Amino acid sequence: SKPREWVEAVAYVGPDRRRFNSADYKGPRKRKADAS
Ligand SMILES: Nc1nc2c(ncn2[C@@H]2O[C@@H]3COP(=O)(O)O[C@H]4[C@@H](O)[C@H](n5cnc6c(=O)[nH]c(N)nc65)O[C@@H]4COP(=O)(O)O[C@H]3[C@H]2O)c(=O)[nH]1
Ligand SMILES: Nc1nc2c(ncn2[C@@H]2O[C@@H]3COP(=O)(O)O[C@H]4[C@@H](O)[C@H](n5cnc6c(=O)[nH]c(N)nc65)O[C@@H]4COP(=O)(O)O[C@H]3[C@H]2O)c(=O)[nH]1
Repeated sequence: SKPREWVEAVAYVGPDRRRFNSADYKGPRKRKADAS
């Protein structure tokens, strides 16, 4: 009805669309969390 998993951004408001993670990803990266 109302669980955790909540991200609040100015243009996006709602739960995180991320649930998959490929360390063998072949293509352009654009996620802030991909920074060391
Ligand atoms: N198709 C696709 N594009 C990807 C993916 N990962 C990153 N991107 C792209 O990278 C951009 C990073 O925007 P940001 O302002 O640095 O930072 C992001 C981020 O901080 C936040 N944000 C919005 N939606 C999400 C979300 O579902 N998850 C997370 N973790 N942050 C989000 O709002 C900012 C603006 O997001 P956008 O305008 O959507 O812009 C996103 C999006 O176009 C992915 O897996 N698939
Ligand atoms: N490290 C990294 N991996 C990336 C990036 N863009 C795509 N991927 C990978 O490619 C898959 C396909 O993304 P999609 O078809 O754009 O579809 C994405 C996208 O539409 C959405 N999404 C997630 N986070 C964001 C975000 O921050 N912004 C936007 N606009 N969409 C997001 O969630 C969907 C999840 O797709 P999946 O097939 O489960 O998993 C994602 C993810 O494993 C990226 O910038 N960095």
